[PDB]
Amino acid sequence: PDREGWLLKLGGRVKTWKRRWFILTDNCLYYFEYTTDKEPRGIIPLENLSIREVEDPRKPNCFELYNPSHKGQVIKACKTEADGRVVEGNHVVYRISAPSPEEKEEWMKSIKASISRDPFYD
Ligand SMILES: O=P(O)(O)O[C@@H]1[C@@H](OP(=O)(O)O)[C@H](OP(=O)(O)O)[C@H](O)[C@H](OP(=O)(O)O)[C@H]1OP(=O)(O)O
Repeated sequence: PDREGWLLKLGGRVKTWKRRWFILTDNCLYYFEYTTDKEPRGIIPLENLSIREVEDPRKPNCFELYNPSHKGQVIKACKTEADGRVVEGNHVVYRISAPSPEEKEEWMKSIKASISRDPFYD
């Protein structure tokens, strides 16, 4: 309460990938820069979002997080700036890459189960 591990994340404004430790708990995805950090770098509520496999030109074992009900809106999420101050995220989509084909399978299964497990999923 359900899965943890390293994954790569593509930046919002522009590109550049970053390695972050992710924690799937309470239908939310928390991420940190280092496993020893005391406070979250960000929080992404999973409710009302979907996940799809994608083919990135360079990074293998990828998938994306997006909002199927509001094309064009920024995904509601929290993140901390360099100075530590909290602000809203600016992602319309989140692209992620896993460490191995098996782990990608594991993460997509866990995320889908988490989302569908919600009483409001329908
Ligand atoms: O542009 P943003 O939408 O603010 O995304 C930002 C990125 O900004 P850019 O893509 O414009 O370079 C950051 O890149 P950098 O470390 O080079 O500043 C980083 O990639 C950060 O990642 P980090 O918060 O894990 O450090 C993202 O924040 P997110 O958490 O929202 O992805």
